[PDB]
Amino acid sequence: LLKKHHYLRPSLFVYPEESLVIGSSTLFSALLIKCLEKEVAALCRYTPRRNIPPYFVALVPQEEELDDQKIQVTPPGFQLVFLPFADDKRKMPFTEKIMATP
Amino acid sequence: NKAAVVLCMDVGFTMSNSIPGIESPFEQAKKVITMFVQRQVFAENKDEIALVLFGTDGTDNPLSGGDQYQNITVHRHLMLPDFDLLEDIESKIQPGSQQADFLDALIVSMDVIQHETIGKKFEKRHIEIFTDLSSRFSKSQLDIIIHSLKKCDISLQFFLPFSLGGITEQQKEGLEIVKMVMISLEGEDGLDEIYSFSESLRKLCVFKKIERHSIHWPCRLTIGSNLSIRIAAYKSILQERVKKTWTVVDAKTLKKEDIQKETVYCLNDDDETEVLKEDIIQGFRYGSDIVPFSKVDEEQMKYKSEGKCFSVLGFCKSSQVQRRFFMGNQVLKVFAARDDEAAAVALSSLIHALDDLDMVAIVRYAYDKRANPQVGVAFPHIKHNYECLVYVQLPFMEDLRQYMFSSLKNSKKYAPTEAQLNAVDALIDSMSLAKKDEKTDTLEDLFPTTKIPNPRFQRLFQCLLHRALHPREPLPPIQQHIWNMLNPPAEVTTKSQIPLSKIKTLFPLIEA
Amino acid sequence: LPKVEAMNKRLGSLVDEFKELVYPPDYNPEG
Amino acid sequence: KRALSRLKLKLNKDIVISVGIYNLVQKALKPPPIKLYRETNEPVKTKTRTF
Amino acid sequence: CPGESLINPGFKSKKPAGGVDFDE
DNA sequence: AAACATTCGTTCACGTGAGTTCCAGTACAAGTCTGGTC
DNA sequence: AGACTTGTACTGGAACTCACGTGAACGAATGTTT
Repeated sequence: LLKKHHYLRPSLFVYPEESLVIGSSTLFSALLIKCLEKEVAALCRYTPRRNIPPYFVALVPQEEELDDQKIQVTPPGFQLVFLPFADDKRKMPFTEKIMATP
Repeated sequence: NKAAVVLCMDVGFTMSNSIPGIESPFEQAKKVITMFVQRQVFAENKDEIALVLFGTDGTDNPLSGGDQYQNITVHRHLMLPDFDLLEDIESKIQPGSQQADFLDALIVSMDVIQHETIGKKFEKRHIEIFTDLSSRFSKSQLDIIIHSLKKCDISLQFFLPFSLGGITEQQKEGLEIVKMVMISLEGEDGLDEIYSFSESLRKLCVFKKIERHSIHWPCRLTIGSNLSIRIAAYKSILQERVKKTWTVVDAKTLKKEDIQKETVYCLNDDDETEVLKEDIIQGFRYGSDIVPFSKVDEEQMKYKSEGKCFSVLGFCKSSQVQRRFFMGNQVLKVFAARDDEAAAVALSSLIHALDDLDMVAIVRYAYDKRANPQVGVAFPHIKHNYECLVYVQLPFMEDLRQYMFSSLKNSKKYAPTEAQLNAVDALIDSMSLAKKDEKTDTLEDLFPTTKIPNPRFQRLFQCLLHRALHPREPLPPIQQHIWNMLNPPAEVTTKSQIPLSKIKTLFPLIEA
Repeated sequence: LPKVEAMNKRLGSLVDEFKELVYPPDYNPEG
Repeated sequence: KRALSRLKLKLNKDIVISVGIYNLVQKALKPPPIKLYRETNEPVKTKTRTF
Repeated sequence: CPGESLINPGFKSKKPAGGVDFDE
């Protein structure tokens, strides 16, 4: 249900800190594993700083990928993708469909 | 561009006599008209609105004649909406003690909208009716009314205190008359064009969205130096900001022209010498030193390119262009040139070939001469109605960050147990936001976030309205419906109550 | 910047055939 | 490597886990220009006021 | 670690940009 | 009736203020060191 | 007693990021002139 053409802002990376709340790493890993298994993304409401309107975002799990030399190219975590609002979309002019011969 | 709306209302005594719980039609009609005026005023679409009432004690209309055309008053004429209309609606409008024929109101409104529409290019003319249809009336002129409505191409809309469309015979006769009128004006589709007051309240509780118009961008998609297809690009998705900014005004006089902002430059010496704006230059930092670089020299040395370029650098498999690398703040939809069959055929051929081969086009995009060139990806988007290319910017070498993060699967101290994984699976299953349609055709979205209006504009408009009407009171709290629309259905929370408790029990979370 | 020379060399005559198939002998682009 | 922010993901009102937000793709901009005095080629301080 | 740049330790060495190179 | 100039909503670029994270510098407590004398 | 070393926390500043505001250019529509 996540449209590739529904792009609004560059995506961010979410990674457990394990410095303010202990035990968060285990829950994060479990969530990542289950989301990867079930092919789902966590919809959330995001507020970066104080006095900022919330934004609806989606967390897509990321699976660690290593090259032939065992060098990381895709860190494990969550990919934060922003979802556009109703006003963020613009109407398009109507155009008749012209087909092309094979 | 502009539309004329003549709001008809019934101000008779019939509505006042109603059960208090039913929220008698007077207050519902006032609320709906107030919300409509709020949406119109806070969304400047240059639409003219007038107000006509039938069933009032007084009589003021262009036509008087005999006993007919009486008890009808045109309170407002076609003009731009303003807060004075809201103020009049709040208190200036009060119930009467007479009865009137809504047919007379319709003829009065047609006369007004025909007489006052001269000299203005209005492409739409909607007449709304607000009545209980509980007033005795006679039908003797519907033929001419329908003829005039058809000739003038005037749309008609009705609102009644009931949903169907437990009533008296007069209400039934009124319902028959209105249904016949709608069937004659439009037909079967017009039957549903009668909206109850509550249903209208449901849809008019949210301010209209900010609707900006994207200007077409003409260019040529070039594959090499011999192939060129005329194309037009539009901005599909972008972040929307307020059209009107805050203007700083003097606190006492409340005037813009009483304040002037300016900047000055002074040296870093002890004496704090004054340096004029003509005695400074632009420079950059090169390590531990500073190298002057004037603006004219920078323009001379600036990178110069030919603007308005849409060139296909190459074609690459879709799997090699990841979504996480998308950059920029825009998405472009590229269609064929308007009124061009050859360009449309060429674009359709390219799109179909790309879709069949599962490929995308790495291209170079430049808005104009003074715009930095960009490297982006264009991919097909084929729909039953229309097909078009979708262009999104791609990163450069300098825009990539190479950060190394510790692995989680291989970590010994961060390995969840079977019970934790089972509990997380249960939590995910319970909090599903998509439902299968009886396992028959496809999925259905419980919480679509694309259709939710931005709450920022709603809050801004609400607070501006509250200050305008109540200059002395403080701002109000956030409306409950905004929070309701910003939260998922209660069913998800009800289902997830227990799995969350299990998650809390199993996971020993502690704050340090 | 696209490599116009390389693209032209690789596309020996494909562009001409595509133009004949699609564009009639009256259509003028960029005009 | 630097964290843009350190937030608290809240599954509920009593389950909260600390997470950090990073940017793996950021636009590259030219270093900000600086105003220089022509005569001595030394930095000049800028101030703004309203009246 | 293999591939580490010799100018800035702790950062992956970036392969030089090759632009577009058509395949056989 | 046709061509040219002006205007307006739109777009891009650049500049300035406020919030967050990481690091240099400072005042003072305490540990440690030391000299002289009976 | 006096003076130097280690540590300790705390303060402020540098740098990065975002949001908001200003300036300039421009394509299309409309009005005026020939």
